[PDB]
Amino acid sequence: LSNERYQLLSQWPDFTTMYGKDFYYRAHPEDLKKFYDAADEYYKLYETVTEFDSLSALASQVVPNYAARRRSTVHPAIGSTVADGAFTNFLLSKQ
Amino acid sequence: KEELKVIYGDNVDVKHFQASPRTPVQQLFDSLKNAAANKERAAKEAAAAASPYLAYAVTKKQEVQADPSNIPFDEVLYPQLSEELLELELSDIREDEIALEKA
Amino acid sequence: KKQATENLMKLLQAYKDIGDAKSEPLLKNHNPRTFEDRDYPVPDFRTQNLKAGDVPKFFDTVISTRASAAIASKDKFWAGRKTEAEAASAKASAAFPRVAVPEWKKGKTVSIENLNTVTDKYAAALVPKRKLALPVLPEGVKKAVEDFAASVGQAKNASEVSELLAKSLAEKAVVTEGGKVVEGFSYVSKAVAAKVIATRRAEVHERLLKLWAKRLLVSPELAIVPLNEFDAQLASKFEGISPKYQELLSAVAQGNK
Repeated sequence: LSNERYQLLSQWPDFTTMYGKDFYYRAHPEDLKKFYDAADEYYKLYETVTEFDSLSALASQVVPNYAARRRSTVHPAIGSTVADGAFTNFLLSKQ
Repeated sequence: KEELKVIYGDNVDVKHFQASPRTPVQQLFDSLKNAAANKERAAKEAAAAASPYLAYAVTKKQEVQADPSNIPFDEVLYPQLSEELLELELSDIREDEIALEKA
Repeated sequence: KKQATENLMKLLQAYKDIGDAKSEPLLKNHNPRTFEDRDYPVPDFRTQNLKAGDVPKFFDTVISTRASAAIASKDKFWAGRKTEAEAASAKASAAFPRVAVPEWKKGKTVSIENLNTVTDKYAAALVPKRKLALPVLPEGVKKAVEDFAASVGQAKNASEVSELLAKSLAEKAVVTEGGKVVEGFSYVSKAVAAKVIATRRAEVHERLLKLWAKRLLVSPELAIVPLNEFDAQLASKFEGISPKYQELLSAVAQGNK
């Protein structure tokens, strides 16, 4: 999934091709401040999407709730469809 | 002073380089005054880099930052901007001279 | 966020387009001196009924109101320019190069032969789009001219002829745009511009010294009211001038006896 987000941080336009002072002084000051904030924002997004040493401790947050759902008192593989089909068998049998 | 202490040490006497800034040939001649220590320090950094990616990044950034032609001169890049930067002080000097000619 | 940054780049390209349609100076529209009305009616302080210390505050409100009007006219110009460029950024191209990131596939890896290509694309944007071809002296020419001086026998001024070659190559340094040399390019340096500023400041300062020299050769009593304390003495009538320096300027003017 981080590859899927990286692939759309890969199609970001090069703002570094508009840093020169001929683009500085032609532009409205608030638009240039917004442009430099947008460049700082891209550096934030790219610095955090390439923190791949965080994915292990992110995966350790999905493990305990899933692993507690598989400590079921009925069966590890039980679900709603099989339990509803077995209630269909149980209820439509002779009590 | 921050961009001048890289060359001339920390106690740099900023008034000489504010009264008369460095001509391009003096910027070149004090880049080359410190080129050997830059080369040896960059080789020592690319040896002790954490990975060969960082080692190649160190040597590439240094071999771009060691060629003295790559010093960005704002007068060569933007000549008609540096002319307006000159007229930005010559205009208020002219305003002072206009007041003194009125007096 | 990608669409907003692309709209900002289209807006900056439209700013540069409709600023170079008018071919205007770069700093002119950011300088609020150019948006200042120098044909202002300039309110005369003798009608405004001021007491002794009330005239510099009048001068400050006149100066601050004219500066506020100049800044507000600058802001009105930039709002008009923003409207003119936001209305023409929608009709544009938006064909920009993308940020050089290393090409990483879905389940595969990334190789160092591509990460190095990405840093080459980074450091190729560190070199400026127009640069002084400042020649560093190659070693093969330096040793050649040092030994050519050594065969003449002047090998103890080989250092001076080497720095003379490097200085003569550096003083006639030509510029290159993309490696191709620019034909007919003249640039005014920063040391040249600062020398021009220093001579202009020195001649205007000697004009000021000449002004006060004439004024203190005719009436030398003027050196007893300090320059910061002068505007605090005025009023709108002449009799409203503060009597702090009236008696002293009267009695000093009569000479040393």
